Amino acid sequence: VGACVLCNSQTSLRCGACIRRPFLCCKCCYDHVISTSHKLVLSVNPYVCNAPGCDVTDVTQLYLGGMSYYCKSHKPPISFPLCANGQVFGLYKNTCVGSDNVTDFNAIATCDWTNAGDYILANTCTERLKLFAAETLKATEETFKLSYGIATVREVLSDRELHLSWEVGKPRPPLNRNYVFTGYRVTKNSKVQIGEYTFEKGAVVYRGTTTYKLNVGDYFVLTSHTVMPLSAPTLVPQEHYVRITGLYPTLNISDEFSSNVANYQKVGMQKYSTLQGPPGTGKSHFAIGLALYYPSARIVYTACSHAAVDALCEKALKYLPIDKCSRIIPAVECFDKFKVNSTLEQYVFCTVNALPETTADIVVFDEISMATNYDLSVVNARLRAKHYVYIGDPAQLPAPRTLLTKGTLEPEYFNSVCRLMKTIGPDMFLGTCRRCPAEIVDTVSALVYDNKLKAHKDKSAQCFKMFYKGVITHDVSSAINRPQIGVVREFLTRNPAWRKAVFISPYNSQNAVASKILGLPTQTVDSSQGSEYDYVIFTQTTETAHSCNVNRFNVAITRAKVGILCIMSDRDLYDKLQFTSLEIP
Amino acid sequence: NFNVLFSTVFPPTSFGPLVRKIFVDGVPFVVSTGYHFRELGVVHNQDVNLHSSRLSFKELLVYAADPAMHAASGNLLLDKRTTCFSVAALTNNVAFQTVKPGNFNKDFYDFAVSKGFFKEGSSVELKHFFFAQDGNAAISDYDYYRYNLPTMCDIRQLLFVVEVVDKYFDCYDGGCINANQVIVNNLDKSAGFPFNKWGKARLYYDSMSYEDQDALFAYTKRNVIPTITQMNLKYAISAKNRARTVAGVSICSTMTNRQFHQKLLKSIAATRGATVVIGTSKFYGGWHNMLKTVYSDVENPHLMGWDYPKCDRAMPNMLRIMASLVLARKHTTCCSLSHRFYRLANECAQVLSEMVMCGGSLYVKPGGTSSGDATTAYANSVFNICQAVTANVNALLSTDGNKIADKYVRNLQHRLYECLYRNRDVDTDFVNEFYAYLRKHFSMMILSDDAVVCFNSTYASQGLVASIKNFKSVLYYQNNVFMSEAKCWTETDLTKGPHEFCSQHTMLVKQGDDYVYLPYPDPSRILGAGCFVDDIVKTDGTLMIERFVSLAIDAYPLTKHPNQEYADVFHLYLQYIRKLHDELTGHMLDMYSVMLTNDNTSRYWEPEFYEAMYTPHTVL
Amino acid sequence: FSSLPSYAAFATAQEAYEQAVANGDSEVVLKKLKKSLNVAKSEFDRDAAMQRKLEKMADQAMTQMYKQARSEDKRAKVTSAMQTMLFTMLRKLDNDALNNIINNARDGCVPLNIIPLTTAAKLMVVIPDYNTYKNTCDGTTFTYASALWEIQQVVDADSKIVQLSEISMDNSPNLAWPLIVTALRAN
RNA sequence: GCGGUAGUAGCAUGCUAGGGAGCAG
RNA sequence: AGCUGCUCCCUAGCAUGCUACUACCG
Ligand SMILES: [Zn+2]
Ligand SMILES: [Zn+2]
Ligand SMILES: [Zn+2]
Ligand SMILES: [Zn+2]
Repeated sequence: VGACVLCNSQTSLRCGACIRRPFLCCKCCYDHVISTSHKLVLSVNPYVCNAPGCDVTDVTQLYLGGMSYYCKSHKPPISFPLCANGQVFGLYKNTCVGSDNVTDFNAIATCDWTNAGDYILANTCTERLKLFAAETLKATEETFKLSYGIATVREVLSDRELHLSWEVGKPRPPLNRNYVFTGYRVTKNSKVQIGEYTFEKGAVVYRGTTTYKLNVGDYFVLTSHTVMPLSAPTLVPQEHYVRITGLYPTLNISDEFSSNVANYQKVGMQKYSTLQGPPGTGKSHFAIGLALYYPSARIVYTACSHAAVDALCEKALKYLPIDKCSRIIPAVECFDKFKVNSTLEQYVFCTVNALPETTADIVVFDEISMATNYDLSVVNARLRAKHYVYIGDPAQLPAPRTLLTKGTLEPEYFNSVCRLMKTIGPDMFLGTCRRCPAEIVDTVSALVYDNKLKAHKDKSAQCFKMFYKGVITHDVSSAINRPQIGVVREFLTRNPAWRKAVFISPYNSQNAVASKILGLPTQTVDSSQGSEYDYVIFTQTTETAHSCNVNRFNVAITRAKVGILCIMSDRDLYDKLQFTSLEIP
Repeated sequence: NFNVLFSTVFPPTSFGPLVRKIFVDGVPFVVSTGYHFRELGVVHNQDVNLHSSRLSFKELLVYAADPAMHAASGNLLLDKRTTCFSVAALTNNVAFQTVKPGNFNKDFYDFAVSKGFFKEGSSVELKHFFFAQDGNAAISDYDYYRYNLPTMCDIRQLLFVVEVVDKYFDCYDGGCINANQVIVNNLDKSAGFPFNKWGKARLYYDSMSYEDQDALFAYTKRNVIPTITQMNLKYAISAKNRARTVAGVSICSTMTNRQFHQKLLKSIAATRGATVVIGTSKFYGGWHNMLKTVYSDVENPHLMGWDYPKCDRAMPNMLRIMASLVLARKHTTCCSLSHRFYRLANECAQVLSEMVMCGGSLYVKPGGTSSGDATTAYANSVFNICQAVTANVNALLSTDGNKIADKYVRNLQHRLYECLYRNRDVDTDFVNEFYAYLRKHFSMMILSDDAVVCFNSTYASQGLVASIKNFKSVLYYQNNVFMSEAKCWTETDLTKGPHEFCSQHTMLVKQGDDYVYLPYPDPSRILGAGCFVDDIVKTDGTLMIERFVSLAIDAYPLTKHPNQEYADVFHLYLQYIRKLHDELTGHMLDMYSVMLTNDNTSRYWEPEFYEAMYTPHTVL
Repeated sequence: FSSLPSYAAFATAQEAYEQAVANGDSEVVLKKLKKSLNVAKSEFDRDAAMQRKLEKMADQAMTQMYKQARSEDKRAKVTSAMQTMLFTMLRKLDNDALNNIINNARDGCVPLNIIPLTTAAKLMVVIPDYNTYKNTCDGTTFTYASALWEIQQVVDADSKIVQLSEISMDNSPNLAWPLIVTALRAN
């Protein structure tokens, strides 16, 4: 009994075949219920026939006969069609505006989340429809994943090694760090707490959260939520006022904040200044230096997951007193610099899944590109701050959409903020990148990065390029091709001083296989933001649309500030990047 | 009966609800899971579950009515104004409630004095008033439960009295009904602690589906729910300056008691010509019919009536339990043997020995009757009939059998002795025989603790049926009260009816071609209802007028009295009604310019409209 | 009710009858154009009398579901009220005295009458007269129910603070005289 | 000339619902 | 601030029932 989604009018009718059960006014409901695959409408009572044994539940056919609603084959003479005038029968029949062009909502309703175009329309429409599309997308996500293979491991191989059995008739979903399960312990009646763990190459090896000893009888699933409706938009309306509103001018600053002063003012002088960030330019330092500039401000540490606020926790030990902060964690093993559940404290350390709804001055939204509109708009519901801070950039990598099937999402459509830096521009500019030497930062410039990144140090002269040979063979979800592994080990013998690296690969199963032959650790490309090594190892292994994507590989290119080896089965970036090439054994 | 005797030995902190700790999504509660009765022993619930997930509407309703969490979270209380057991104080201060005086309708009094009333030495004078009370009125009225004492019974005599009493209730039918078949008059009354913080009975009868009420009713057949009763003061006209209170029972009790008892209660109130006369009207010739039914064909008849001192606060618990069992005997096909026991336990835990909120504190009630529960006026009648039958048994068994001249009555006495103290099960033939004997020589007309009896005089002078002294003795040893013979009456001439019944006197008048019996009230009651009111709006006559029409209906039969100052009351009322109509109509012609037409409103100030209400050809 | 399919038909029947009345030719003029009119009788009877019943039934239905929506909202309101009350009285309760007596019980059950008697922190006494005051709580500490209590505050029937010096045998007739004593459990 | 039905108006009896008041236990 | 029973007044509605006027067919 509230406003409908497309008309802002009080109604009482809900699409029965939708997933959200949204409010739709009488003419607006007629439009949607004739123009799509939504065939049912519910009111204060469900518009269904009352003759025992009826299951035809369309919209037009039903007939109202007093204290009941019939079908034409169920109908005593005193009646009227429930569908007439192009207007379904329900409360507030008059004062509904309706809408003629509702094919956008119609497509969102019929959008089954397979094509890229689904995401394109879902990110091109207006606000509350943005919300409807987002929540339908996440609901369909959990319909997708939970109904797949049961993680019923029916024996233990060895220490951190298991034997696997899975659901029949329904296939089994990936076993990667992008896909985290959740444990339930069976007793003679029901289930008990186990927790979330990951599976990898074994014969199943599990990268467990913490120590556990499970015998037979146990099995796992990846649990989810029951996502409820939201409240607020993706962002607040902008400002162009005259004041640094709500805060206090400055006396002290450290001169390493020289590039910090110029952008402090713009974030607080107007509603929001949306931050774009190249890898390792000092953004978190800036996001910590915000409170350094004004000791009196409340700024709310957010992220995609806690592991990035743990980064803002790591540098919290560096700068600010521990008596003004609180690290909120839901009732998991993460970083905790402070005490939990102290909301009323100045510094708010949490993530989008943690903080209770309050009000604050500035919210430091971290790693935006790995967030979709839903988790982007939640804090807009929880926290009505006057100023926003969006640490992130669509330029790095988007959140894992398992329904990426046909096409690939461009950073124009990762979220609304993601095209916002591409429509109004980034209201952020930091040219001093402490990450990379004269090789990479100069190279990432012409890549996508606005020709704004350029050298800080000189050339370290070992960040070389080597384009490879390439042969293709896949098994389930990634590929193992020791051809791409062969030159790694065989050219490493030329440099024994090359044992300080990590072997990253787009095919996450390669690191689990390569470590048997190579010994350097593992790392997943898409969840590798923030972490860097001095010397790094990679093989692109192909130039399909998953890894070497010109905006999306660039997390692991700015990895090295000393030396790299970019093994290329590729043409995407070789003649595009700016390094030197050697011979292949 | 044995439990009543043995329970006076044990500490009084051991009776009442038994509580336990449960978890609702990891947060601990304290709830009732049983009961320790003084009469029924220890009772344990059958559906108890620790570690539940949520609470429905029904479980919230049950946990809110529990006294467990209200008393477990208040202060300790030591109230020295009473001898009753005090439990807890639910706030930080005590509340002292008063009662206000009445409002004076000066217009009616002036009109009545200009017609010759209230003269020196008149037979009609004012004796009904609104009496005021001060702050200590509620607790001093609650302290009258010190007259309830533990009473053990003659069990072999009671087990025979109950069979005869049951024979009195054979023409009716009862059983359980569903939630869509119960009927509520006036859904705009209070729901009773803690539920009067949020709405009236309409709120809870609307928020509950027909299937939630059925679930709650089915729940009370395996579990016990204790509730809380609130004590309220009344604001009414009276002839004595003592304060009056009523018990307000909570909604969780009424909702289920209606489903248990309403079929039988509505069967009783639709029967004519029986001993219990609840539901019979006195209008359109009904008073005459009742009087002729009670006269029956008794031989050398007299009339008699008696009273009960402190009836609702001196009733022993055993007779209250017995009344409940007699009322529940009609469930032989719908309810099992365990279901009926749990319904009895629920009744005892809610309206017999429950927790009472007087002021803002909780006390323990020893026993007696709660005035405002769902079965009051019918249990009172059962208690009445039980006491009368006991009086007759004691009259007949305490008579020297060697001097009885009739040979039928001697065998009756012999067999009555050996059906009390020698026979162990029920003998149906002798119960029928004794019932017939009583119905012929001892005829009763019963409302809820009022009575009139027509009896054989020659039998009573020889001690073969009950007299007024037998009632005195029975009340002394089975009720713990002394009944003074200055509040009883007797009448040896039948052509003037009962001296009193439901506050009415009787007159044999000539109506048309024959003679009929009419009821009339005390004139002071009607005049006092004229002069003193409980709202200031009722001190202007032209705003209602219907009040005076109704009060004139009540006063019509005084026109036939031999005392001339009694007919003047009816005539005064008619004159006043005419004056009020004229003064209301002569306002719309001056203050405004509205011409009202006398659309047959002249019938109200003529005697035919009122005479028609006492003549046998209905129009109800 | 004028835009019905038969308003035009009865209109044209009476219009032709008007045309013939301006004509006035034959006996069939009367018979016919009183029967062009006498056919357009059922139109404007059923089409204007069955349209007079469907609308009443529609209004009935709309009012009824208005009622049901309001009754459905008040239910949620009272649900929230009851929940808040229960969880509020929950937080004056979960002490360690309670768990201490509960764990000493052999099966988990205890009488309810001994919980305020053994776990409450505050006591309230109501005194009718001075003679009772002397025998119950004279001094500044007294013992009741196997414990020691310590007085804080005394008020009278008007909720006004009395001081312990005023309560005397010769000042007694100047006090509003139920007095209410508040004490705290001594440790 | 009558019957049947369909409309419209006025009148009574009964049932239900809502509101106002009076008495009794 | 309660549970019951009875009675008066006012409005709404439903069907029913009686009764009157018009039309159509037989
Ligand atoms: Zn709409
Ligand atoms: Zn729909
Ligand atoms: Zn149907
Ligand atoms: Zn039953």
